[PDB]
Amino acid sequence: AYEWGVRSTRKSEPPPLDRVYEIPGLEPITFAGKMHFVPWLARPIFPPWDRGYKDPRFYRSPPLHEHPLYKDQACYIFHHRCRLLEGVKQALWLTKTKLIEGLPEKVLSLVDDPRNHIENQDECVLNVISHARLWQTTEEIPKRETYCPVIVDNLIQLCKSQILKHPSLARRICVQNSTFSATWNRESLLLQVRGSGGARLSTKDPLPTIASREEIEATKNHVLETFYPISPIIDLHECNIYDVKNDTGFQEGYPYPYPHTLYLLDKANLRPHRLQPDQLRAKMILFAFGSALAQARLLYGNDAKVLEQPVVVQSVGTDGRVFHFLVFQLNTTDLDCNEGVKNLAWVDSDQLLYQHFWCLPVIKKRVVVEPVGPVGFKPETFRKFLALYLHGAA
Amino acid sequence: GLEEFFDDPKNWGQEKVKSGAAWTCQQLRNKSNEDLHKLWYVLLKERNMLLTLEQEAKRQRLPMPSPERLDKVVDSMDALDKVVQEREDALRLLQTGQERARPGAWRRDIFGRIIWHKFKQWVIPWHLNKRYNRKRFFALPYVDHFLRLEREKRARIKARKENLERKKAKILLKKFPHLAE
Amino acid sequence: KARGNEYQPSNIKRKNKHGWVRRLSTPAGVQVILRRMLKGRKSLSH
Amino acid sequence: ARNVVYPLYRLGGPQLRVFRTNFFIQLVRPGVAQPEDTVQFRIPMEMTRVDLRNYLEGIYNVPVAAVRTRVQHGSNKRRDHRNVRIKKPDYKVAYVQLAHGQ
Amino acid sequence: MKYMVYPQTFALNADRWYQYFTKTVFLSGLPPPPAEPPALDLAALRAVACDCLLQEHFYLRRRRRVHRYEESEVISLPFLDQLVSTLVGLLSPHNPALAAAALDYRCPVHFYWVRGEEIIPRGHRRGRIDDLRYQIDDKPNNQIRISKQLAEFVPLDYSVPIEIPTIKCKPDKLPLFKRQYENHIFVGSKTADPCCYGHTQFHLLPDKLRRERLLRQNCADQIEVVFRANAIASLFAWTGAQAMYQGFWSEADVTRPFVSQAVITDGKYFSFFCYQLNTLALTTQADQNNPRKNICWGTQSKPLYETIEDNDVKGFNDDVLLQIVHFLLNRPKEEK
Amino acid sequence: GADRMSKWTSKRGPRSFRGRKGRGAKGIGFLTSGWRFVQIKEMVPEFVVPDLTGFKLKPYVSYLAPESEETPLTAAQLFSEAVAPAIEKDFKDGTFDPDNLEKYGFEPTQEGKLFQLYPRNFLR
Amino acid sequence: ANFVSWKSRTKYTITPVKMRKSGGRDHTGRIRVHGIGGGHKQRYRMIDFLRFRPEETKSGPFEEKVIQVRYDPCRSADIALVAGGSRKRWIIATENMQAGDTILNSNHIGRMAVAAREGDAHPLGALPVGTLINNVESEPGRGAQYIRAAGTCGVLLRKVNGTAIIQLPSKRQMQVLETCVATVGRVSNVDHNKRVIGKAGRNRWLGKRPNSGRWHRKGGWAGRKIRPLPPMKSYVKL
RNA sequence: CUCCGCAUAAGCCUGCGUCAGAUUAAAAUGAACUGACAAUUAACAGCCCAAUAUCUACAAUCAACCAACAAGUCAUUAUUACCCUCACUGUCAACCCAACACAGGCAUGCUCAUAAGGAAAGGUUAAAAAAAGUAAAAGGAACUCGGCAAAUCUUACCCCG
RNA sequence: GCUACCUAAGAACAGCUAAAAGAGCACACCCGUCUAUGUAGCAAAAUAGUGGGAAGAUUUAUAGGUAGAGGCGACAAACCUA
RNA sequence: GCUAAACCUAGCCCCAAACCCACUCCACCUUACUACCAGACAACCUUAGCCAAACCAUUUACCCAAAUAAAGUAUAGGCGAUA
Ligand SMILES: [K+]
Ligand SMILES: [K+]
Ligand SMILES: [K+]
Ligand SMILES: [K+]
Ligand SMILES: [Mg+2]
Ligand SMILES: [Mg+2]
Ligand SMILES: [Mg+2]
Ligand SMILES: [Mg+2]
Ligand SMILES: [Mg+2]
Ligand SMILES: [Mg+2]
Ligand SMILES: [Mg+2]
Ligand SMILES: [Mg+2]
Ligand SMILES: [Mg+2]
Ligand SMILES: [Mg+2]
Ligand SMILES: [Mg+2]
Ligand SMILES: [Mg+2]
Ligand SMILES: [Mg+2]
Ligand SMILES: [Mg+2]
Ligand SMILES: [Mg+2]
Ligand SMILES: [Mg+2]
Ligand SMILES: [Mg+2]
Ligand SMILES: [Mg+2]
Ligand SMILES: [Mg+2]
Ligand SMILES: [Mg+2]
Ligand SMILES: [Mg+2]
Ligand SMILES: [Mg+2]
Ligand SMILES: [Mg+2]
Ligand SMILES: [Mg+2]
Ligand SMILES: [Mg+2]
Repeated sequence: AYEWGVRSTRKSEPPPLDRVYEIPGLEPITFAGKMHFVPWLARPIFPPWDRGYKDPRFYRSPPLHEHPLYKDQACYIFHHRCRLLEGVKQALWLTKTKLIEGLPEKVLSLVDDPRNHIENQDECVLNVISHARLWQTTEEIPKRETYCPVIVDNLIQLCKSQILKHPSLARRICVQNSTFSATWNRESLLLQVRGSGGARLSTKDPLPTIASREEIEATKNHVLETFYPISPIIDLHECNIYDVKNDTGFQEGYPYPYPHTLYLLDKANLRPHRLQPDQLRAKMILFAFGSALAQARLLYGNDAKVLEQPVVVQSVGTDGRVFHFLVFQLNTTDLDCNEGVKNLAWVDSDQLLYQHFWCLPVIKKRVVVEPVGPVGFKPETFRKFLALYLHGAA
Repeated sequence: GLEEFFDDPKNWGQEKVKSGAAWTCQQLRNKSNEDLHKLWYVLLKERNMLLTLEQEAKRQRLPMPSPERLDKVVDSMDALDKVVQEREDALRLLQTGQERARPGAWRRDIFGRIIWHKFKQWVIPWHLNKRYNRKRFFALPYVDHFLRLEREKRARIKARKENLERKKAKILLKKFPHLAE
Repeated sequence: KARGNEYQPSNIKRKNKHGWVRRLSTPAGVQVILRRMLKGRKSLSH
Repeated sequence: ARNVVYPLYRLGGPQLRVFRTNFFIQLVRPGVAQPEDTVQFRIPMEMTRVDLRNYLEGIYNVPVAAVRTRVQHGSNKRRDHRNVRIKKPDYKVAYVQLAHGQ
Repeated sequence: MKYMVYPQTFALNADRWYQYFTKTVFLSGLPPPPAEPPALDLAALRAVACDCLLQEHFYLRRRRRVHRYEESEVISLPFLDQLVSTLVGLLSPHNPALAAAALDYRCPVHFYWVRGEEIIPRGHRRGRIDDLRYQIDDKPNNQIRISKQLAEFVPLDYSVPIEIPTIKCKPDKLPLFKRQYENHIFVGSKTADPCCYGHTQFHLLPDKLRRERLLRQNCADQIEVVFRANAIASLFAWTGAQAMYQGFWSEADVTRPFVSQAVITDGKYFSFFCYQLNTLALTTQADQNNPRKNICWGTQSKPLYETIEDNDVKGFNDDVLLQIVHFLLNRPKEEK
Repeated sequence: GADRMSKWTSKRGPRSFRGRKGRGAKGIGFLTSGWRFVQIKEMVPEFVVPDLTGFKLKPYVSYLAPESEETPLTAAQLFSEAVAPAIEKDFKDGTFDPDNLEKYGFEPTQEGKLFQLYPRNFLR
Repeated sequence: ANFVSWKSRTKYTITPVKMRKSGGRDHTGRIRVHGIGGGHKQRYRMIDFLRFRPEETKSGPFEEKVIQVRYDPCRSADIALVAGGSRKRWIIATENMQAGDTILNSNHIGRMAVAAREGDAHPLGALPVGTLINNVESEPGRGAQYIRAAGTCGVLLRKVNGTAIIQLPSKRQMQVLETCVATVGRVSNVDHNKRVIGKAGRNRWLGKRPNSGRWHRKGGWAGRKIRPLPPMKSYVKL
């Protein structure tokens, strides 16, 4: 059919050899002994030259197939830059989990009373928004790559101010620059998750279980949805040079091994570079699944069966204005089949912390129509953010 | 220290400073290489004190006390550098037989004139070097006419020079006619 | 309008247009340098 | 050294050493006010501040904390009786600061 | 055109130059403790400091290899960022002020002031009076802002029997270079932000100013100079910006002192400083009759740990950790 | 209006021109990513300065000296002084062969040496 | 001149590629086509005109799902993003194509004809007579070179000895094999020919420069010319 | 008075800094001319990057409602290789292109009326003609090819496009 | 390096009205309608005033491309170093 | 009486003879006079016209390997100019 790449841009064919190289028993006279080109002499043929010594700045890696860690069976890797096509529906099949709209009742009951709310909650959250978007920098209008991390770190700092009421909040830290890995199979497909970027709220005590035993045994009737013709491994990095290995990100002995909450940020100014709502919720599900699966294998070995003590990992993904909440529970490590017990996941979608923010006063016909500040601020969104932080400590 | 850049304090302000002779190339052919390597730095420090005094004399708009001192040291530094290079050149002829320490070759440039090309140090062979192969060491046939025009230019100069000398000699007998012999 | 200011100096343009490398690029530019070498020019090119 | 070829270096090669250096420096009086620790020199163009340090420490046993260099342009304005411009040689200036409070 | 003053500087004896640019007198030690009329568990804080320290060095697994020049921005920067976050959550019960406090990571601080005059030497403006302008563009690793102002260390009229250094040459010989760009007076946030008062800064010296590189350059006596040169400039620019936010300036000098703290470290060694802004009138027209001067207190650089081997921290020093707590424990005096 | 008869220097041209041109100083390293320069300790010339303590020679020589003639050193002059005596002794002893020329001082090749004679790889 | 073409990419991708304009100039640098210059910048989106292109590990008829029908600044028609298996590619959208539809791409020539749905791709010998088609190819595997423009459509006239008679939009007949793949239906943007430029400036946004002001006298080439439809063009070798 | 001014880029290349002067400006203090001496110091800026394969549908506009076409300037991963580190260059001025110490030409940022930068008068007299302005009795286009110019702030129509 | 057209990647456009604009008023900026002056001048095409346009087919810096039997041209036989 | 006036060398021209033809180190085809990195671009091809023919259109001398002579002869040529 139509081939890509015009011949004018391709490398020109090497010049045809001189006819003296076709006559046997005849040595050609070349300019190799002159150490420079001349038109009236034959072009010599030099042998392949090798440097003979190592030089990092001029290194040439060997061919792909020669790499030690080379397998014919491909491994589809999911990383932070992968943008799934079918969104959550495709993540619910890769992880073999069931979706449940709305957060668990237990988690929401933490901030249901007026006892755990923060002093001047409504007024303190409004100052984290204005600071991040108005007062943070010298520039008039801060960029999203600048205020998305700040509006999250400050919300954590505000939720960490309730150590006076709950002394069990001093057994947790917020790690940065952490990575984790996790490998598993789904219907004869080698899958791997490599988590990176974001903040990892670590703890000393593991989170309790949400669903009861009867709720875990009732997932045997649920059927995973399919999206034929689209394949479940679309928009994943199909790698043939990999190494099946599991990693939590820390060595044996770390005081805070148990992951509590993963904070993922869509801090990109251009809209095309930012994930879509459904795409960001899928990254949250897979990263939570990869961190819970990394603890299960370390604790219960590298076998495949139904876990006796399911692992629970939370996650919060934000674009700076919108927040998504997740509560993932690992119920089994036998995912190759589509039948049997399945994992659980509670999700809140499209929870706006504020509708819009005016950094400058809107003056129409010499009349201030909209003053500087947030618009459509919703306190309910922060109550859910605070409930996830208080889970396992109150 | 920084006291070696200036002359003995007592000598400051004097208009003359007695000094000895300059090292001759023959007096240095008796000393060892280790002794010549030590003397080079004794003369180097004396040369810097003289260059520092020569510049401060211009600053103060006064004449240097003994300018010959600097000329003597420079002559000694050159003589010493001649001896060492002489021993190295002779030692290279015995082990290798080469008359030049740096490689080179005779080549024609793009302009068609003969030139001695001094080689440079490279990490890759010459057939792989992008920049070396853009350089041309051959003249095309449109140069022959300019080579002749440049040869005829040199011949005219050499002819005027030879005819001028004959004239001066012929005019040098009119006033001194006793030079016929 | 007023003329005479056609020369707007630019070293990049000057070295790329009348430079030594561009003279030697073509056979006609090599003959330019040869004529200036024959005449005795103190400057052969920019 | 100046006006000499430098032996090329490759990874794992010997250290480059000069046994006889032809760099000749002249200490000069500053035209403007300078700190007490600061010293001023006139050095050749090919010389680097790294060389001036090792050159001073080794030959004159002077510890130096910092070295800064600048290139000074020499006026090509002067013209002779043939209206041909005369060039004052461009030279390099070095500012050296002593180490131990000297 | 204004001089660019870098707190983290490579210039020799810059601290003595910065004292004259800010009219500041440096004193050794810490300020006089106020003799005025909960349980602090050291064992818990020690474990934390060693946990964050061991985390970045040993427990945390790096994906790619870490080079020597990348250590400050990959190992020491996160540790300092993490040590402060956890210590403010463990000291909030002991200091409520830290609860409603603003914690900033790598936020810029700007201050623009005029000190002195010069006679233009050359040009069409030769022989005319020009003012010497300075600008500090500082970005501390961390800093804690609060709504209420801390209490002074000494009175405003307080004066020491020590003279301020004076230079005989021009600042260009430090070296110091001039440039013309936007003048900024920034505490870390805009004026609308209620948290306009400074509590404590945390700085991390870059790899270029590392201790081991200063011993190779025969600059062992400049090790402590780099520490107190950053404080004098970083704290003067911070306190001075707080006063401008309140409306004070050269003509309308401060009526009350403005104080702040700073912790200067290179990853292993730590130094502690305290700064008090007594005067802000530094121009010739206003500094002519001014009696009073700004003050800075500073300690010697001491290591927090002797060596870190595998998951064991060797020679951990608790006195350095206790000093970090005292700064964070300090709070604004409460009203009756 | 350009001066084509003036020395081309780094002070002339736009910013990209002025940074790429130098003054003749040899390099001591390379530029890495981020415009970070890496200095090579082996590329910096190390000054080999000797001990000048108890050194008799001085910058000048007294005038009370003879006017000895100049005898430029030649390869033949150096062979007879150093190499010939050892050969004559072995010739008289009766044990001399070309194979042992390396023992007398001859160098078959220059490779594997720190200071090669051609092409020389050391500074003056 | 130092002219290099922008069409250098050798691997297919759906990412918009940045291309540079020509101004009506060839590699020599001289004008070869007048009236071309300027206009809004555009990014090229590779179009796969070979509908039936099974994946590397797959063979036989496959199905794709339509994701997005969007505007293309490099052509008069609209393009659609389809995804089958693990890959994604751009194609030419038909009149009626929406996000969510499932298109079929087959090369099977059954004994009997098949019910033709718009957007589906079948060979010429698997469609009934009178069916509208677009994006036909001269020979199998050549790629669709005809009936690509907005609203354009052909029609299948008859089948003879493994050969299909196609009527082009110019009311000219073309003969090809029955194994050549074509797409059913019309092309999108049926009302493209009914657009109004409105002002001269809008043609400068499309990369069109004004005509020359020189006055030309007409010759004998001008004037209505009623000549017969040319013969049928056959790409089948007998 | 303020037509600006300060800075950057570009260009230029020591071209009003000190000492001296028989040189010089209308000007025998000044000096851009001559001779000698001195001077611009990196953090700003310039000078960058190991290989192979692979990834990159969803504008911007306070980006949130909303509405568009002319359809847009910013992103990776996998494996391999890789422990020495702050070199080199630009940094002056009253400045460039117009034969001139030319009423011309000259991109960007800030200042938007200045905190910066400047002087229309060599002295006198107060003729014509000429130039640039201000005021004007009564009349108000009678001027003139034409309401040109000035003043003032106005109606309607035609030809061509 | 002027100019004509083009390529690559950049920059600028207050305020008012309408908020739709190859829309209007009107700075910067671009152009050069009429008048006077100037005519070896400040200037080998300028000065003052008055004027046209000023979110677009706009203006503009940088580098590159098209060369004389030619190029370029919204054809004025324009422009391609007075 | 000023301004000026006056000079004899510098060297140059035409022949003859003889063939002619570099250098301290360092730098120089990239923006020449720039210490140091993966290249493969390569040279050849009738001169035309002014002019003369009183226009112009075929045509119109141009060292080509020994001075002289044969000889401006044979011969060519809008059988013209001229060669
Ligand atoms: K200049
Ligand atoms: K003018
Ligand atoms: K003023
Ligand atoms: K004629
Ligand atoms: Mg410098
Ligand atoms: Mg289109
Ligand atoms: Mg198009
Ligand atoms: Mg038309
Ligand atoms: Mg027409
Ligand atoms: Mg820099
Ligand atoms: Mg300057
Ligand atoms: Mg005047
Ligand atoms: Mg007068
Ligand atoms: Mg009059
Ligand atoms: Mg009147
Ligand atoms: Mg009338
Ligand atoms: Mg009337
Ligand atoms: Mg009349
Ligand atoms: Mg009028
Ligand atoms: Mg019209
Ligand atoms: Mg221009
Ligand atoms: Mg373009
Ligand atoms: Mg506007
Ligand atoms: Mg308009
Ligand atoms: Mg208008
Ligand atoms: Mg035009
Ligand atoms: Mg016409
Ligand atoms: Mg005409
Ligand atoms: Mg004729």
